[PDB]
Amino acid sequence: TGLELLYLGIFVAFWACMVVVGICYTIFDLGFRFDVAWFLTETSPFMWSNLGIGLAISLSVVGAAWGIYITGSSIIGGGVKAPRIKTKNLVSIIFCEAVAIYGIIMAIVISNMAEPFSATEPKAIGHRNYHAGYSMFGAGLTVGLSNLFCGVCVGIVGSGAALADAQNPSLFVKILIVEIFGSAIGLFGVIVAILQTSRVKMG
Amino acid sequence: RSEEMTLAQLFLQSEAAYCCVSELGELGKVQFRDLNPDVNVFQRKFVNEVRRCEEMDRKLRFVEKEIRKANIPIMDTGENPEVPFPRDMIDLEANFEKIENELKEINTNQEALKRNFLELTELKFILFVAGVINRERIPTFERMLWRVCRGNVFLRQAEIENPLEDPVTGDYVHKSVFIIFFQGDQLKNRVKKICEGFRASLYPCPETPQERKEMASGVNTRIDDLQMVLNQTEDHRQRVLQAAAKNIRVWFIKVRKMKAIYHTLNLCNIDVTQKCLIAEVWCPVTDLDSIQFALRRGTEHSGSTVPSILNRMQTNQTPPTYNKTNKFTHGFQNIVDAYGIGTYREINPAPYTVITFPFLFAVMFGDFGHGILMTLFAVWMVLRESRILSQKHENEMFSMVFSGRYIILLMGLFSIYTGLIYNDCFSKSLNIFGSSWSVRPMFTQGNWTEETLLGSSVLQLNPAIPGVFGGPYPFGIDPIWNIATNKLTFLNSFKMKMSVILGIIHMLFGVSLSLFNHIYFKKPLNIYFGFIPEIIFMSSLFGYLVILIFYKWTAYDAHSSRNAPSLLIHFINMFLFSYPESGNAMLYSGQKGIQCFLIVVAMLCVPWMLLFKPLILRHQYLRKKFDFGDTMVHQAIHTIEYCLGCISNTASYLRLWALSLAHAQLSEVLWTMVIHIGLHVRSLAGGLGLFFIFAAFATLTVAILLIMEGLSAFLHALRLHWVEFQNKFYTGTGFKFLPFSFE
Amino acid sequence: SFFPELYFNVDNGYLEGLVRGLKAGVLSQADYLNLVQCETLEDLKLHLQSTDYGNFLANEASPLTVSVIDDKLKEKMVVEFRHMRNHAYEPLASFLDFITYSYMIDNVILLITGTLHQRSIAELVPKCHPLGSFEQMEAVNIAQTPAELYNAILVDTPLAAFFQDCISEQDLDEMNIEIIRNTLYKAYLESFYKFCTLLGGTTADAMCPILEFEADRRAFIITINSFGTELSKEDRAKLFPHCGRLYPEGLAQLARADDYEQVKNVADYYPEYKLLFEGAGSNPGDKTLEDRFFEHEVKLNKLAFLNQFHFGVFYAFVKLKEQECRNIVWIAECIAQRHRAKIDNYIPIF
Amino acid sequence: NNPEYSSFFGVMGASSAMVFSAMGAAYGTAKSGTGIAAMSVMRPELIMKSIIPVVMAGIIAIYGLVVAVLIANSLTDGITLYRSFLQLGAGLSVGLSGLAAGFAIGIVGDAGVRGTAQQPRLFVGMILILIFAEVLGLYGLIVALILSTK
Amino acid sequence: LCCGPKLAACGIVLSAWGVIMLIMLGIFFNVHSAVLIEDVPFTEKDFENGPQNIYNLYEQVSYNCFIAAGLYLLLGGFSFCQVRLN
Repeated sequence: TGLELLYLGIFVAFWACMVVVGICYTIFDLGFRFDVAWFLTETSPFMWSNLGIGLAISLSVVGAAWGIYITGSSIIGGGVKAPRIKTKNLVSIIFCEAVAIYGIIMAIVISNMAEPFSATEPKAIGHRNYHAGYSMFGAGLTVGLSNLFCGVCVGIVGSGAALADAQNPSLFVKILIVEIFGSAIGLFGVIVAILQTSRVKMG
Repeated sequence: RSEEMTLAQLFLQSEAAYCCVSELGELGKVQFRDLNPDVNVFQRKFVNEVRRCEEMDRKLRFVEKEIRKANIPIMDTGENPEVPFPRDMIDLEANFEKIENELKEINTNQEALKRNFLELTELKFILFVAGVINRERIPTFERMLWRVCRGNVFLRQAEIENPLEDPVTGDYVHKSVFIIFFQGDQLKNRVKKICEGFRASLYPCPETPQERKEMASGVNTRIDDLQMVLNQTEDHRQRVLQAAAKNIRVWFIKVRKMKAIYHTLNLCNIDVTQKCLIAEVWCPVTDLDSIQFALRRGTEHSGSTVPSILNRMQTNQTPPTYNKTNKFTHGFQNIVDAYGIGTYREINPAPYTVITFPFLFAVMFGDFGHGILMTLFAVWMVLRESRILSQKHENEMFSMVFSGRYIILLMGLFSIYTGLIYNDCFSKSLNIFGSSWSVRPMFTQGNWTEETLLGSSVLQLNPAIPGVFGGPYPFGIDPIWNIATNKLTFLNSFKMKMSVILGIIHMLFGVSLSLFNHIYFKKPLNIYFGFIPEIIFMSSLFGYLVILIFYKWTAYDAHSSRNAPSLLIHFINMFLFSYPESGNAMLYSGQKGIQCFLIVVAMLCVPWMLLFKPLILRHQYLRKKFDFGDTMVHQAIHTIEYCLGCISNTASYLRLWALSLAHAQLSEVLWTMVIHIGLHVRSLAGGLGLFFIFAAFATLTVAILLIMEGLSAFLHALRLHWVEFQNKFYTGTGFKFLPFSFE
Repeated sequence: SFFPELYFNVDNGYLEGLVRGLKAGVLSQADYLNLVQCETLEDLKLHLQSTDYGNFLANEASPLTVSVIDDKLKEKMVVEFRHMRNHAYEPLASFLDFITYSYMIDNVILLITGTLHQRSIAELVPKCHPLGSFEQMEAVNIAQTPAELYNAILVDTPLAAFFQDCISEQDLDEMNIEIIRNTLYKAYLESFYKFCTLLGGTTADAMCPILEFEADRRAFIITINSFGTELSKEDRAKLFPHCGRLYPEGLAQLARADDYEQVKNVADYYPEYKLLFEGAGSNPGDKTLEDRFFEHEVKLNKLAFLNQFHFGVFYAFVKLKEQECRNIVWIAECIAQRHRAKIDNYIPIF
Repeated sequence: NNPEYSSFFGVMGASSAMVFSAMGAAYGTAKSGTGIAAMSVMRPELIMKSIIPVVMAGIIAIYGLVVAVLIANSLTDGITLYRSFLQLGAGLSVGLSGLAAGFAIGIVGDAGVRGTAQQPRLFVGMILILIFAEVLGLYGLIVALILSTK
Repeated sequence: LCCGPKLAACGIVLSAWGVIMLIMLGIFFNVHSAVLIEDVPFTEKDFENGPQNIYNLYEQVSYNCFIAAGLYLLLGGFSFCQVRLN
């Protein structure tokens, strides 16, 4: 509320204006200029493709950074009076960086199939090109967001585990299960991204 | 087996057991254990001696602190003292009591310093009431004056630049003087309640007019100044007494020694029947006769004239570990233990790491000039071993680097070679001039003449294989790449394949060792239905990738550039079982059957480890007649952890490529941004500028790459040596020795 | 993706770990059983060395007395809390301030009631808690009317905000000081509850029950204490907290009470208070109401420690460890009286 | 032929490589300084000991500079949209990886200095975690190179 | 005495490194004429005539490896003298 009021104001004003212009277009019989086809076609697929390429590691690295810091603060805070837990809790940060590893390998996979063309009108660019661009952009978005939330989740559970482990030193072996169950979704996003971008044949 | 037998019992009662354990702990080959019944600390057969030792230790700590307050050092050149066994030590501490007794007198006379400060305030009173208050409390003070008096009084302050000694703590705490003027007696009354809250109790209450008061105060102040100047002679005797601190530092050393002795005797056995006080000890077998020698030393002093011998005894518990380390391998074992403490009878990973760490650092330090620089650093540190070890140093960085001089030297020496094969020495390529790429009439034979005219603005990649060129290079990497504008693509492909291949082989080396220990501990259920599925799974998954990548490297010639396949697409295809009939050609004949068989056997490998073994454990348990559900829970957690973890480790091997690329790029830019400008047109004043330019360049590479990023690379090597290596066979659950060597 | 858990640690991760480490220093039942067998105070110090409390009696306490033990315990308290405070940013800083306000009020009323008797003027400093020390701890000796006390407290001591418009009196006798205590504590509880509910998140959920219980506890205590005294009933009605679960019957049933029977008939209506009052039957052999209240208090704080990102793990913690100090003192008292008859009256923790 | 808008996007990428990454480094340094204050009064001997976080922030800046220079030399008047969007993607990815790494190092550095202020043995531990922060930046830089070819 | 070795030994090591690498650079720029693989930069814009200009200017550029190293030749000698002053 200190400064988020500005964000809420922008959000509400934007959506109110969107509703107003939408209804204004609709009742004026002026819907033929709201051509979604023009927007989706006259925008070159390269912009979508490179946005996807960037996002696919943008979000993964963001999630990894969030996880490392949220676990790091707790582990080092607890280690001040319990030095024995200092090295034992490396596994949480290992799992946190695993999502970045997955993100970068996905970027390598997606980065292929980037053959430039010379078409200039949509009929010349063609269905295969448009499908390839849209599909790989979507796959990039999916892997990015999935890895982000997997990173946040594993960071939180690792923080909890590290905090608890300082007390009773026979607890670490019964809390990694939640960690693995967290990493599962990070892998699921990767495989869905592959399934999406399987059949790209840009050219 | 890092050791055979340590847990034994080789003690007996003696009239002078203190010297027995003194010699035993001088020998430094034991670690005691006793007190299973857990009789509390506050009722021990040897408690009173421990208590009086604690008292003497606190008292000498007090005198040590006091002499440290006087900034008088200690001579640490004394030799290792000798244990003063007999009870006479206590009486000697009574002598030492006398020392501190006179010390107490000094503190009494330190209160005399109060009076000194007293007169000193009157000095600044040469400037209806006045007083001396703390400087830092002026603002709340004057606000309080505003509240109580509402401005009817007035205040003015002054301060002395020299800080003023404290009667109580001795600190040079700031002080200040204030003068307040009133109008009536009610204010004179009420203001003291506020003034006493700010510690001002030395007031020259008004006696006479200003002049006569000033003269009287002056006279008395000079007289009392002469008096304090006379009476400050106590400092001489105080220093004379204080100079005697050095004498009993060796006494303090041996005080700690016999206090620790009595502490061990506190833990020693609780039974005193028939003079039998046997306490169990941990001492490795190879040193057993050494213990016997210590026993003889006991009989040199203890007049009991008893054999003091006793037999060894086995144990059903878990003994500790020990790592005899020579001079050269100290830091490596420090690192390995820093990962964790190995269980008894574990494969020490020192001989592997001691050579795989420089090799990996070199795999991520592909540059030769920097190898020379690091090797020069290492030789400088090493050659002054005798000088530095016989020296007083303070910087902790220097201490850790001097502890790691061995690793630093080895990774510098390996960095030299790996940089040489990299062919990237200071961003350039050491060209032995064996390039066999382009000669003019050959290029003109391939229909290419005078195309540089249009080429003055474009780049003109040449398609390979005109039919008269090729040639690999024995000397590592062919040099011409160093200026090719497309060097990045081939370099990155090469690094990708490099990193993956090395990681797979190193991981196989890591995982292949557990079978040794499994056969050693004689656990058939953990090898037949254990390591076998793990290795077959790993091999069938990733050795396939290795064979495929070598196959693509060796077989597909240049002329078949089109239609050539992509390896990752094939791997993903087999992972998803999709079988397109067009768009990618099979790698080799018979692909379908072999690939399908490998994937199905890999999948069929999991249920063995997932389900079979606990059924057999329950079978034998029932044959006898153990929570079976718990057993399969733990096993299944282990198996899914192995599968997912091994995928993660195989994926995590790209840091090698990452760091190599970062090194390459950073070296190029560091060359080509600052000192590239050194190439110029000047005739006389050019080398002059080059002087400062190279000075700056050398310093910047020192401060960007030699120190901090190299540290990051080294820690990454360490992380790889820990997690993706030792999480396959290293259980890491044990205890080292905490020897009774005196200190 | 919960509301309050994403951003907690970014500036409150280190201190949280430090306090959670320090919470292991509470002694379980085994240590109390161990420590109840000491034969002298020196024995108690020897055992205290082996626990997390070790090494705070390396002084020249040859004639060791309970006074030094209490002083060292409180010294450990204040040094630890001050170190914890000096590493905190603004929200946690207001929180820890709000904590120390309680001891500040206690010290102020201790000093005014001491100086009400003219026999003592300046020897009252060592008794006051060092934690509740502000710059004007000595201005209390100049207040002849509570208006002057307000004028002394106004400037820097923020306690003004708790009584700036709640006290209007010109004569300072020995009766009204209890009114001062009650009103100041009332305002403190109200303000703390409002701050907690503003802070929002899991802190409110995990700290509302504690403050509610404290409010009802003080309400009941002030009701029972005022039975056979000169305090009028309307003034008593003008002194209850308004943050507990006794809101209606607090102002509609307690004020109409005149003996223990009616207080019983009001407390038995709720389950937990019925149980607490039945347990404290006021029999000669049974513990008084205060002990049962302390037992419930420790139970609530112990229950409060099961939430990861809750601010009150600081506040709760302090209270708990303070109780621990009290326990130790009682044991030593028996060692001073040379009898173990009532040594089992301690209230175990954890 | 190519549109005139094409030169826009690529240039913008360079700006990101010298805004976002830099900003992350800035935060890191600031936070570390605060830590030093809390540690300076009690353990004065370890001031230079804590030179390690601040440099480990500045390295992020260095990375940005590298990529920026590269994208200042591949810029030419006749750029197709393909190249422009490749370069924009590289700049965005490297800037954001730098930013995230900067935030991580800043928080970890505060925690590290505060922890070592009371426990010398914690020193090595903090260093370990700090490495995992810095490496994140490198990952961003990686794709930049991959996007100067494909 | 003046300029004690504690703050100058790094100067000597830097001077040694500078002189050795500058001699190396000059030698590989003159004898080998700094083949373009080890050297992109040169000094001209019109080189459509023939090879005499390229090698001539390469010799001129290598000649500049003189005062450059010579500068240190001396600075090292001065710093050693300052080190000697005890």
